[PDB]
Amino acid sequence: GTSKLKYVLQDARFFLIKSNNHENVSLAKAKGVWSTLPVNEKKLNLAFRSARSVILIFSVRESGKFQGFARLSSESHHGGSPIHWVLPAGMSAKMLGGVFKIDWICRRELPFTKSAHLTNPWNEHKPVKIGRDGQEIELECGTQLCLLFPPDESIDLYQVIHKMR
Ligand SMILES: CNC(=O)c1n[nH]c2c1CCC2
Repeated sequence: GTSKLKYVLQDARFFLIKSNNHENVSLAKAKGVWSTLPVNEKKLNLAFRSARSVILIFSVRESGKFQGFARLSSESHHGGSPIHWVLPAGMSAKMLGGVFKIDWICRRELPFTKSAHLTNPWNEHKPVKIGRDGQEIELECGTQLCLLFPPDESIDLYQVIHKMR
């Protein structure tokens, strides 16, 4: 069904995450974590305090697809176990901010060809696939995008619902 999913997404905020590579999304899927540049870390922390759910929707650059979506379960925090992210030519690990804990809602991919009817008002009504890392996606667009993903029957949203407060 889709009823618990719709409940989790009700009044949520949504952010597009553009990963440079598949490895970092693989790490995020395995460890339930994400880290971003301080400019986006501050925005995500503000949103986490401000909304019942904050959803990250992931896309690996040049893949032509989204790789899934997840809900923040914490603000960013430092001092945890290190994560060996793959970072660009000349960027150090301390350039990233703290670590956000995330609960995956869907680990399956969605090709951009299937979201071509969805535009994001907060990015000039461009197709939702278009945007910089951290671009916020307006509520209706983000909800419809998340509902397009194939169902992930490995997921149980019961425990996610209990975290909402
Ligand atoms: C896991 N997080 C990342 O891979 C990331 N987030 N922001 C930026 C990067 C690399 C380049 C800038």
